[PDB]
Amino acid sequence: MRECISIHVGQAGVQIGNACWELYCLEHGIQPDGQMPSDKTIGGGDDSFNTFFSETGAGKHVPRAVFVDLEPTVIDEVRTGTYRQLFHPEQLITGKEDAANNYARGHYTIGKEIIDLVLDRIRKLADQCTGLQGFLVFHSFGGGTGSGFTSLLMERLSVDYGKKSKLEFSIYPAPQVSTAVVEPYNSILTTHTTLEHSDCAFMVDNEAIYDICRRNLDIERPTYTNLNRLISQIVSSITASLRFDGALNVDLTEFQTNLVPYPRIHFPLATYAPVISAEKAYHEQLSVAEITNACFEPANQMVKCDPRHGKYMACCLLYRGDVVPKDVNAAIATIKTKRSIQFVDWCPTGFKVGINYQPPTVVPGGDLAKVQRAVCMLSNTTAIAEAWARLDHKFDLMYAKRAFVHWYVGEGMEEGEFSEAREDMAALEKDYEEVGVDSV
Amino acid sequence: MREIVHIQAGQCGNQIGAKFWEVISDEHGIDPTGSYHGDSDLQLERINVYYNEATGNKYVPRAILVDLEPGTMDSVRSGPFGQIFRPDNFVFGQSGAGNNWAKGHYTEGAELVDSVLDVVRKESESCDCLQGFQLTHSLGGGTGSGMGTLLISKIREEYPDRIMNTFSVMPSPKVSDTVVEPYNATLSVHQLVENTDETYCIDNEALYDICFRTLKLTTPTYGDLNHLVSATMSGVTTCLRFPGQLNADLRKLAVNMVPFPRLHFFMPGFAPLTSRGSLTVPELTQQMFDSKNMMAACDPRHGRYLTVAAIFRGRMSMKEVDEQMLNVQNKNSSYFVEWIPNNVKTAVCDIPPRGLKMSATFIGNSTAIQELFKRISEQFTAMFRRKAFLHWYTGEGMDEMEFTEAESNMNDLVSEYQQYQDATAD
Amino acid sequence: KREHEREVIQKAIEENNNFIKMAKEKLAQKMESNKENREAHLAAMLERLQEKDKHAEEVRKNKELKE
Ligand SMILES: C=C(CC(=O)OC)C(=O)N[C@@H](c1ccccc1)[C@@H](O)C(=O)O[C@H]1C[C@@]2(O)[C@@H](OC(=O)c3ccccc3)[C@@H]3[C@]4(OC(C)=O)CO[C@@H]4C[C@H](O)[C@@]3(C)C(=O)[C@H](O)C(=C1C)C2(C)C
Ligand SMILES: Nc1nc2c(ncn2[C@@H]2O[C@H](COP(=O)(O)OP(=O)(O)OP(=O)(O)O)[C@@H](O)[C@H]2O)c(=O)[nH]1
Ligand SMILES: Nc1nc2c(ncn2[C@@H]2O[C@H](COP(=O)(O)OP(=O)(O)O)[C@@H](O)[C@H]2O)c(=O)[nH]1
Ligand SMILES: [Mg+2]
Ligand SMILES: [Mg+2]
Repeated sequence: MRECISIHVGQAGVQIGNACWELYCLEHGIQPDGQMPSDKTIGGGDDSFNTFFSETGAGKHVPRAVFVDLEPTVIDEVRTGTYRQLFHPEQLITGKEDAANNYARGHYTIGKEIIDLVLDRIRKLADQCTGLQGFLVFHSFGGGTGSGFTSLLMERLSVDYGKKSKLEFSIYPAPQVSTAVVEPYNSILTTHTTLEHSDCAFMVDNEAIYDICRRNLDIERPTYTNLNRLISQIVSSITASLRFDGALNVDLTEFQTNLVPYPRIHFPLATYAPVISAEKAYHEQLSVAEITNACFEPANQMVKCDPRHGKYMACCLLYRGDVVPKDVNAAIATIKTKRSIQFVDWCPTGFKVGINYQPPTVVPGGDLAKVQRAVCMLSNTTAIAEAWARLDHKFDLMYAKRAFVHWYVGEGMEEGEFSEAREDMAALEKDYEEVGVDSV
Repeated sequence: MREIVHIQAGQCGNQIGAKFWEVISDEHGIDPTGSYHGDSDLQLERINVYYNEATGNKYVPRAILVDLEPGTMDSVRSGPFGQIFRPDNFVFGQSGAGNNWAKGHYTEGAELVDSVLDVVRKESESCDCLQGFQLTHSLGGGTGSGMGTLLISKIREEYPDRIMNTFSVMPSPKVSDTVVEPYNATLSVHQLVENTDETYCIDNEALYDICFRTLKLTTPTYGDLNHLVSATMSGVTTCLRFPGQLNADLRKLAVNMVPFPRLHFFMPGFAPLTSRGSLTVPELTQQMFDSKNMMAACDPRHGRYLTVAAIFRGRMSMKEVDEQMLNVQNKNSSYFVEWIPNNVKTAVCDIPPRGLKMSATFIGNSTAIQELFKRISEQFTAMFRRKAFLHWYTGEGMDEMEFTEAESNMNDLVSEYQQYQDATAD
Repeated sequence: KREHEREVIQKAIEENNNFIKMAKEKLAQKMESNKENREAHLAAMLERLQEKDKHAEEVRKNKELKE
């Protein structure tokens, strides 16, 4: 009951899924073969970790996940990797030809040939759930599959599973690791098409993660592996309330109630601390106050923007590890006196707190130090529209010359879909301005 | 995997094609007998792109050899790696093309094209997921120019949703004496603008100047020119042949490099280039962007870059590569169009070429390529002005309207490059 | 109050069904419109190429006449 199905789309979605499921197994004591010697409920159960893992009679704990990509080489690494025995072959779906960084190919030309099979596999997972709560969809904005196929999948999921909640982890493009000039096109197209079908989306700015890895972990040139291990810690903090239970544990859907004031305004800003190397952590024990203070440093945000130049509509603190409410309250009191936190006049100014007691863990051979306590802040700030503005500006520069548009029209798309998508983004930016203006 | 079918047509096409297969066979550990004898699994990870695996663990190039005379292909078969090619993939006639585009495109070439199309189908039908074709040819002769573009059109009819890529050798009076080459080149470029997705412009004038001025070769030979071409072709195909994130297939390369369908003519470059009678990441970067290192006789500082792909090869600091690539962009921002943000993409491959520890390959879509087409147009009009040497072509059934139409199309292409060079954002 | 309670839940059901229905129809239109557009672009490409094939035959026919 309360099961969650994860869907990982394209290279970024799949590789981040690899990092997340590896971390989940370590957090829950699940071996690479799927066995879990602590779970005495063989073949089933209603434990908290059963929201993300089903169980076979042979004692294997199987991720409630589907991996999908339009070319096979990334998922082939899952099929032969360390955690190959975790998944059954039917959960790993590949085509032969990818979307070539072209939204039109992922949504139409190539995606249409595999969408029905993907839905059949998702249905197989859903049929095993006694009370399915919804979906978590991992994908890039910039790739042709991550953009085009995700939006097709989200559209089809709304038809097949009505209003059942769909949450996103979306990889926002960064020039330091980008592979396509047309990523602004793909980002605007998928954001427009998915907007009405997503209940909540956590954007992850690759440049913000890149900068955190360079600054806080002393990594000269972060790789996807560096980025994804940090991303999985943030994803784990967000999903920890679903996979663990406790008396201070606040469910994610309760945070979601505070985080989404209007359907379209559903993009929380995530901030995570502490991100520290083992050589630096060996001296310091970072307190509740220190990690809480770090949540209001813009350098620790998952999306580059300036919340000091926006207004807050919600502020959530998700703690994990050795944390008690007494220390949280004292830390929050200090923050309110010394920090720039302005709310809109129509919402309460308090902070919503959840504490999950199992301490965080790290994958062996990683760069993050294992700490006794961590925190993820989820805030709804109007400042996150700055990320849309940067994308919208790159879109406008290219589209004014119709640069690269022929690649999309050649696959059946019309120029009207570009302008329709761009106008929706303009209205979204104006929506963020409107929500932040004082009442009368 | 994602197979590429290779075709080489005419004298120049088969000679540069043979050198390309020699170079990449060494890189992938394939000997002249087709057996693998390398020491790295990275050599075999994407070997399917260019090689079929036959019986006995042998690797056979997915290559088709075409010519209207047997001479060049006989020397290929008797060449170094002549035994690696499939014997059934040699398709040749006897009449020749006489350096006549009309003969290659309309008469003798049309006589043979169906036999070439038969072997193309067999290679394509044995592909798990064919991505497209690469053609090597010259534009100044008859077979590679006329029949090569005929092959492009006929293949495109049967594979309309596959990528068509060419390595096209542009003529120059510094290498070739024949007077009709501006005609043959202009007729060929007219076909390439319409029916190819990406074309590497291999300019014989640039190859000559590099050999003469830079390499200090007093009398450059075709072997010297083709030595530059094989190094360039190995560089620009590295992303297709080895595991990588950037431009890993023909379609992703085209989506990154071609903002408008007709402007798909690339200026390639290579570094280092120095004479034999005598390296840091910053020096590699500055050289690869220098006009002297370009394989098209165009100065990029006379125009603006639409898109650029840069590939660094060897063991080096990626952080340094990243810094130097952003350095050259910010310092020369005038020469990159502002309305295509982040238009320069960089890849790094750990395995370097045979004789170098570090190298760099440049692929530029610059509006300065119009200098190449202006040079050809100037030579074309100097002859067409006086209807000179036209009887070779009208005798094969062509009308003067086809020359006028081809000339106007290339002048239109030049105007298009100038339009986007002058375009602004604000 | 009982009739208001049944009207509320009927409204919730009708809104959910109408969201599903309109998402289903819009996607069907988009996929059909995209299918028609891409096939029309391929057809224009092949017709241009076939115009080149006939031109190759008029050239060969014109050479034969001048003999
Ligand atoms: C396959 C062949 C040769 C052949 O048989 O083709 C079928 C080949 O050359 N491959 C190379 C390669 C490069 C990129 C991708 C894949 C392979 C490489 O691995 C190698 O061996 O370079 C060769 C090439 C050289 O001749 C030479 O160039 C020439 O004189 C020359 C003459 C006419 C045309 C072109 C060059 C070469 C140059 O050229 C290069 C390429 O570096 C020129 O400026 C470059 C700087 C080099 O320092 C300098 C000066 C050398 O001095 C060096 O001692 C040397 C190497 C390292 C040679 C003297 C043997
Ligand atoms: N953080 C992170 N970003 C990634 C990763 N892989 C790709 N990206 C980003 O994703 C974008 C490119 O999209 P991809 O996911 O690689 O493309 P795709 O979804 O497979 O779609 P196609 O290959 O075009 O069919 C770029 O912005 C990359 O920086 C990853 O493993 N981690
Ligand atoms: N770079 C290079 N150019 C060549 C080579 N052979 C011929 N050419 C050029 O090709 C043009 C002549 O075309 P050619 O290949 O002989 O015509 P074809 O055999 O009938 O297709 C001339 O401009 C030559 O300079 C070669 O091996 N290398
Ligand atoms: Mg991909
Ligand atoms: Mg010749």
